[PDB]
Amino acid sequence: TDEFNGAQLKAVTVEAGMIALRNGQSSVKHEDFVEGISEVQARKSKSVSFYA
Amino acid sequence: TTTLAFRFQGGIIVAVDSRATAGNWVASQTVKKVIEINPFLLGTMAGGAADCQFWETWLGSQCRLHELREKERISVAAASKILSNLVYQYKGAGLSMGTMICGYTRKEGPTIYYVDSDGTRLKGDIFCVGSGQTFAYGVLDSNYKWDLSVEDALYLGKRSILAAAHRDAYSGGSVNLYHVTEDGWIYHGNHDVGELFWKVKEEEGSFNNVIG
Amino acid sequence: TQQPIVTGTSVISMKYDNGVIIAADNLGSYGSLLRFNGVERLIPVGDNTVVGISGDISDMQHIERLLKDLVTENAYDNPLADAEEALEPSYIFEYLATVMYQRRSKMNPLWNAIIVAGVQSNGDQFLRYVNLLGVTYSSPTLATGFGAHMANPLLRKVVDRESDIPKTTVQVAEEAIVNAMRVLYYRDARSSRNFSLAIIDKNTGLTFKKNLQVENMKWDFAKDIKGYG
Amino acid sequence: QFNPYGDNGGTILGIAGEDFAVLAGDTRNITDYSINSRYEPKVFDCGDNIVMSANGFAADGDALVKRFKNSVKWYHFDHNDKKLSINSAARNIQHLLYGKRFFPYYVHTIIAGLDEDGKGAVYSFDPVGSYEREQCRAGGAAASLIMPFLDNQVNFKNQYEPGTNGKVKKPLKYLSVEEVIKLVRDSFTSATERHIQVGDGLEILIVTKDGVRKEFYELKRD
Amino acid sequence: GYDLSNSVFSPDGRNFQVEYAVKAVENGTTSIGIKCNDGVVFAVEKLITSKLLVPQKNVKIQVVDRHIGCVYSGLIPDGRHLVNRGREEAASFKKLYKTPIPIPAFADRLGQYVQAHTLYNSVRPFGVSTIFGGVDKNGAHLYMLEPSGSYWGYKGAATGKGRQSAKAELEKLVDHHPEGLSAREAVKQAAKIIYLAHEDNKEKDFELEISWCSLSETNGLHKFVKGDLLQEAIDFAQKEIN
Amino acid sequence: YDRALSIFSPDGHIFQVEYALEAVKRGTCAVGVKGKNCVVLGCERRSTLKLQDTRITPSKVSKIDSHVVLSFSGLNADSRILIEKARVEAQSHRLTLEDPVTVEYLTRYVAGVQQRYTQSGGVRPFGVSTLIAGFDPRDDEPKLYQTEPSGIYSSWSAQTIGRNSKTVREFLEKNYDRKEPPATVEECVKLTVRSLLEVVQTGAKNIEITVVKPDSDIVALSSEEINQYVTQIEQEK
Amino acid sequence: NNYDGDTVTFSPTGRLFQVEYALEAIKQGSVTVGLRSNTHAVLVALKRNADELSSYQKKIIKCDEHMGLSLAGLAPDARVLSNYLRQQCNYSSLVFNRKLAVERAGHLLCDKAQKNTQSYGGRPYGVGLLIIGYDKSGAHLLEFQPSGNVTELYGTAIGARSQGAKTYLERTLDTFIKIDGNPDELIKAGVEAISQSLRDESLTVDNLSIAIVGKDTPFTIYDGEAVAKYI
Amino acid sequence: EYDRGVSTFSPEGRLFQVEYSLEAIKLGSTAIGIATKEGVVLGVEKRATSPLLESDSIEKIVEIDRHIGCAMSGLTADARSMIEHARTAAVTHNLYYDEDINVESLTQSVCDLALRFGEGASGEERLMSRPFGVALLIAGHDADDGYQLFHAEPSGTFYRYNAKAIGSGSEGAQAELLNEWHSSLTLKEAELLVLKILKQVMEEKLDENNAQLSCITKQDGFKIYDNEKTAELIKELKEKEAAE
Amino acid sequence: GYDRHITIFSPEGRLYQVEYAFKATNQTNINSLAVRGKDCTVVISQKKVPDKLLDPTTVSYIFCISRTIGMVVNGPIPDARNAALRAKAEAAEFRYKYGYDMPCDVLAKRMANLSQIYTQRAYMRPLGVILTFVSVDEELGPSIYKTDPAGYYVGYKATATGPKQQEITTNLENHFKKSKIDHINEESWEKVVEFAITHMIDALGTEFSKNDLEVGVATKDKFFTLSAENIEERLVAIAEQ
Repeated sequence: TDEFNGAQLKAVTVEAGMIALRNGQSSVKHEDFVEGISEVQARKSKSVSFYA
Repeated sequence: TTTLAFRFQGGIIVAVDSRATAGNWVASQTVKKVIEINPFLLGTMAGGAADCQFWETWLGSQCRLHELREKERISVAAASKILSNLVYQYKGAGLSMGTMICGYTRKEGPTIYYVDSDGTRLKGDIFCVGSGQTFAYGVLDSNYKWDLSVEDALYLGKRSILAAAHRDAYSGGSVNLYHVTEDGWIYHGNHDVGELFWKVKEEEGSFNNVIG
Repeated sequence: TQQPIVTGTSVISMKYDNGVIIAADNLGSYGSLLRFNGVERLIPVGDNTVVGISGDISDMQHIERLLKDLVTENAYDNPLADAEEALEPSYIFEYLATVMYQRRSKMNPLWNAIIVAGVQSNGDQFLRYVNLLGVTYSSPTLATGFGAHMANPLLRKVVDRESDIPKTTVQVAEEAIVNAMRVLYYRDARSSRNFSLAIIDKNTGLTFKKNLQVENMKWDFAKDIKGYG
Repeated sequence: QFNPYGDNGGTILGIAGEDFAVLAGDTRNITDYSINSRYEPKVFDCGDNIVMSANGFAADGDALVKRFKNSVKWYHFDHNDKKLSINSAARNIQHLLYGKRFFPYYVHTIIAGLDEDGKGAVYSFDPVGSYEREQCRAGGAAASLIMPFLDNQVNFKNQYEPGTNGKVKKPLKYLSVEEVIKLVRDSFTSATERHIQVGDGLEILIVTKDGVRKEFYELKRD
Repeated sequence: GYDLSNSVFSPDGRNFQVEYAVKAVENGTTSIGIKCNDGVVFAVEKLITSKLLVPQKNVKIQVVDRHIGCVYSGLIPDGRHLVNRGREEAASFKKLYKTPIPIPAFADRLGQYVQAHTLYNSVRPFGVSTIFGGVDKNGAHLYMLEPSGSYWGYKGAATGKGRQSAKAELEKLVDHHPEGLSAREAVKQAAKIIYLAHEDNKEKDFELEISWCSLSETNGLHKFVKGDLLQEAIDFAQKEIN
Repeated sequence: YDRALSIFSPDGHIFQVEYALEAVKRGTCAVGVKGKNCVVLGCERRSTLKLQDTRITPSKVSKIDSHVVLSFSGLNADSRILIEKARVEAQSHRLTLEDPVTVEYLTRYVAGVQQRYTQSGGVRPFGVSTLIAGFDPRDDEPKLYQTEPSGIYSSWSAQTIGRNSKTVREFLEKNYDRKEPPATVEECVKLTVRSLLEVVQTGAKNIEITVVKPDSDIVALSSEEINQYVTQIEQEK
Repeated sequence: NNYDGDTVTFSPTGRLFQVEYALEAIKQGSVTVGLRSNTHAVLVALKRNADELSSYQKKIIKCDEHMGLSLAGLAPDARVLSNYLRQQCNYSSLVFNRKLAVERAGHLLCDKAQKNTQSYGGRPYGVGLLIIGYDKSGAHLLEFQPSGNVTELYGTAIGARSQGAKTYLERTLDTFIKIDGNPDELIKAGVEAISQSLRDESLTVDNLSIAIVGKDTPFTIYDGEAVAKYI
Repeated sequence: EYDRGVSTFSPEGRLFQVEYSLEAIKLGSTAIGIATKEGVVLGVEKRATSPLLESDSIEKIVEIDRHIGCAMSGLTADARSMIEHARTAAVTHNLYYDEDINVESLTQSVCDLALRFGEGASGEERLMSRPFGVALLIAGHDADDGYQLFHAEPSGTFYRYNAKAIGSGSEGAQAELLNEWHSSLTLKEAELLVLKILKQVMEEKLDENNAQLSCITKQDGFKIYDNEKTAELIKELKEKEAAE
Repeated sequence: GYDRHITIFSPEGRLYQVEYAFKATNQTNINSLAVRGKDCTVVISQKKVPDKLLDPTTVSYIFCISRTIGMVVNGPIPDARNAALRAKAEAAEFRYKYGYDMPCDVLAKRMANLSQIYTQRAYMRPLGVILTFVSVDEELGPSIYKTDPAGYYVGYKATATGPKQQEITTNLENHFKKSKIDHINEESWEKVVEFAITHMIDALGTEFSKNDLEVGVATKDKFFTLSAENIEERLVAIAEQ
């Protein structure tokens, strides 16, 4: 994470535990937090048009 | 050097030489005095080699930007008078040019214009341009008639360049014959002037100054 | 249009197995009148290349500064390769060549002859040629001015071509250079006693020995020319 | 006075085969009566099995090697790995030539390579522009000495079939890459004794789609 | 309003855009300039952001002429543009007056250039401070040039995050030697106050770079401090801070 | 200067092109109907006003070429600039290519004037749409084109621009067939008079009719001629 | 909104926000991971198609026979920068008879971006280039930010999920630097590097695009079944 | 806000005026382009707005050169600028090299033109203040890659496709194309395919006064199918849709 | 709107952008005092340096624009340098085209005209410096012309500049009231320095040092500055008055 305050950091953590919920896990794994970072960011984009 | 075009009934016959010398030395015998401006227009190569050939490649560019832009096939008058104003821009830049643009349209008919280096453009029905235009003229214009057949017209193009080749030094090499129709020019191939000589000495009975 | 103003003449040069010897007269000619003496024209650029120039001093001096500024550019950035792999004779040759080419375009030329000679950081000898025309060739011996048809023939005995270089060494080269500089002093009116001799060796680098004199000149047969009467 | 052009001599010879091409020339470079160099080809590979020589003046003739080799690069870049054809090469050059015509080049330029049918193609340029295909073309300061012999051995110029006595002309006979080695050496051998811009070395470059082969032969010192 | 551009102005004397631009320099790398007797000794804190980096292969020290070190902080592209400009100015002086540009003369030209961008809204002000000096014919000098277009002589200067620590010890360095100190000794003192100014950057790790232009050692040429001498400086600074 | 007076909008438009078309709507109505032997451009004049000398007052139809006529709707200031550039271009074609311009060539040319200022900044587009009509040399084919300030052009069998263009166009759906144009010159002329008599009305004062007949024959039918045509239509109706 | 629409301003924090916006082109963009030894440099880019009918977009541009750049942001911007490097490469050949050094060419590229960031109506270039090449100082790997700044590394990445790739390269860091003269190993490790940049995007031989330049290898782009020697 | 500039971003991270231009292609009538390795067919919806319209001298089919064809969709005022430049580009290559230009190479040249917006950005001569609002389907044939079909954006970016439809019916057309395209489609089976897909997105009756066909073949060059032949094929669609 | 953000007129008819320039020249807190002698013109100015790590010798505000004409600057040093550069260029130019060096009067007028042009342009910011030009001309004698950021200038008997300059005015006014002439009747230039220092101490209440002073003297046909050693001789000479 870079340039993140508690409000931004909090969104990652909660969001990690919804991937955990869907997956049907009982323990939240490291990767999930790592995946949770990229949803608060500017991407959820895997789009191609002219900025890929 | 000698380049001629004459209108008749089937269109225009272009006949040119191919010996393009350097001076006292004959640089090449293979130099083609035909310049394919596109499939429907022909340009002769007379004057300086470089200049005359070059800008009629760029005339084909202006041919294809006529075709595109107007969605029509270019008038002969339109082609000729493009090249004309261009060489006026270069008039006293020392570049030399003499070409007969030959074309046959359905909205102007067969038409020759002889465009020249000075910004002179002349409409016309027969021209002969070159070092040896005078020699070729004599044969052609005696036996000239507007009513004429394709065979006779072809044989007169061969014979006229042949006469130039005989007397003038810078003519010779090879002939290339085109028969301009409205569907385009038909190529009638390359004939060497040195094989052509001995056929014509036998068949006409001409060239009686040559000892044989 | 250019008119030659102050001119200098004669640089000779030859290869040998491990390096080159390039040497020049020093004297500013101004035609038959001679106005400068001891004018250097071996301009060292880098520390393993001498660029040996003849023709106009003015043009030589204006590109003398530009030659120092290439080294300045090379030392801008690349702390690992500010002369080690950013300077070789082949680069210094090309830099010079396109400036003279562009001025021949103008019609307002740099009126010079130029030898660029040195040893590369590949470790291989270098000897190329450029001028106000802006022709370019490589060679095994090379020269300028009056020595491009006097001295240069004497050196062509010594090294015939690019496979006679290992048959030539620095003592045999040294002599050949001495001889050549002596010969130039006799038959040229524009060559003097001072000459500076630079050897660029790959085992000892740029050894630039300055202000050598002509020695063992013969002028003792001069009495045995008599009059015509 | 400053004179903006000169010469440097040299003699080149480009021969088109029936499946090979050969662009050769001497490696002697001169100015007036000084031999500048005994060794120095102007016959540069340029990429894409095209070999170029712009022979005559050396200052111009290096200008066209530069800009042409720039065009090779930029063709691949701007036509995305489309190879420069023999045809493509000829016309590009024309444009470079024509581009200085009021301050014209003073070289005789030649390219050689094979065409797309796998036969030789030789184009040869006048100093200011246009080109026409050849099958034999000499150029350089000794052009007119090697040229009329190459026409008598390739194109069979002024030869007739024996015992016909000029009734039947002499037709073409398909050539060999070895065979053309013999023609080129015998001509430049004549060239060394009968012209003075010729000697020291000869380098024949043979070009096919099977490689570019170099051959260095030494000549006579004068 | 009066903060939209740089040729808006306010009754407060502030120009806003320019003051804002100094904040980039104040969050730049620590860089120092020590005025010595024989020359100047520059040193710059080079942050090591990752183990992936190649050490001593990225520089913020570019030479101008053959005798002017220049080291800058703030926005690296912008500073590299300012140094690029001043390499031309040095070449121009050398062309016209046939001498390597004097350090006071070099400062004058740069100040004009930086002035121009605060007088027009159609170009953007600069946000870098450069520290440059060397050895010329009028002696050794040291200048720091603010993005405002202001410069002065300096007996010590600093910029970047760790400027507080550096300056405080530069006062003590001038109180150690009020009659000035050797360039050679100043290598070890430049090391020491970069190490103390890395206590403002102790969440980070660093590489010590030192460069000099001094008459005594480098003969008035700007060179880099490297090898065993560089390592000696590191060992010196290490023991002092321990 | 290059500060945008044309800039892309979040609607996929430029605002000023939309505005330009409303400027042509407020303009006077020009109708174009082509026969099998003529083109007819009749236009609404604002010659209702008294103390006006119409001899020296600009017409709403200006010939650009011997066989190419141009009518316009929108601003009258803007239109004259297009008419001057068009004429200069026409004589250039005669100079370098010979022959007068084709109608299609002029249609493209006026369109290209609008096009340039749509894309570039520091310039606004014109608020003027044209009906360019005529014949080509050695052609008896009537040509009727419409160009608009967008930079687009379209050919039409019949068309109308200016105020109440929808109303006239609706009338022309029943009074004009794509298959069958007006057979004669006179029925084409009376059809254009008939279309004008819907909105324009008010005698032959404000009604103008210009007829171009094949290969450079331009005649303008005076108010007296128009009055006769009006009376016949009125009586018949 | 007074510093986020203009390119000629600061910005109370000493920034320009247009540059930060240009760095979001990298996040949303495609990924490429570069790693070098000392004897070979390697760019391994993940190509991305629009749809099945659509082709895959080449993310590596050959700039020279010893130089190549790869995009990870704005495509129109890459066409400006690619041409500019080629122009300067030919300038080096012409003037100094020399290849254009990778180190030098980064500094030129830097200042070219800078003067459009200065000017009003300008733009920062949102493309991020990774520029490899082999010069006279060995292999080089440069990372070009939207800022214009060039940095030198033995392994880097830009694009989406760059962090996973850099973790992989930091572990294997002293393995791959001390493998030299074997381009194959470096390439295989770059396929594995960019397998950490996935998030169920998979890897196939029509998504994998490798290009290398060596001491004795020119710039060459492997694709098709020439990347099936590593898958 | 983020479009008042002449080139400005965008908290998303990609240029804003360009984004609008891509969503202005949809405004234009449908242009379909189906490429096979037996030739490429381009079909277009001409649009008829009145029976007073003369629609047979209106088309969105334009010849770039003999061996390259183009279909344009979007705002067609913008495409007038682009088509002129394209024609010049093609001619330039045959002037300079006496050679036919690649389809890829031509597309790339028109992409270079498309980026020319801004009035203070880059080193190039700027002559737009805003990007073009038109997308092209450049079809063609080169002898180095056979038949090719490219989709060129107003962005200045290009993708090679095997079938792409743009315009109003872009989404509903392309839904079919993903499943229905394969490489064993011949030129004539492609030709009837165009008309079937065009019928679904046709907002009128399918007929030849609101549809125009064109091919690009190596053998016959760029030929625009006359309305007689176009009409014939349309009637043969309605028979084969009753063969279901 | 923009009647205070650029140099356009307001409903008041007063240019607010221009006013702001004068509200930045007194924020550097440098005072100057300039007096005309009987054969010289002397200008002394503050040179407060509060740092150990700034070299005080290079901190200066007296720039020699001609060999005879000094210029003392009150206000920001970027704008000072730009105005100095421009003035030097013009003074040289005047020699070149008119065959004699630029007068003090006309050099003042030239910078004055450029200042107006900089407030005519709406994208150009004026140089926010008050420039005092001291000389001894041979056609105007001992002279002071003081230009200001707007583009107004006039001659002076004596003048002061800075925030505390009103106090300086009081001293000067008394001096020329009693003498009943426009200059100091003192025939030694050194003693005009001594006098100037005395009135600076009187006005501001501040006791000066040699490193708080910087002195420029235009005598006839040359301009020089005193070094801190020479200024110390003057400070000792106050005790001998």
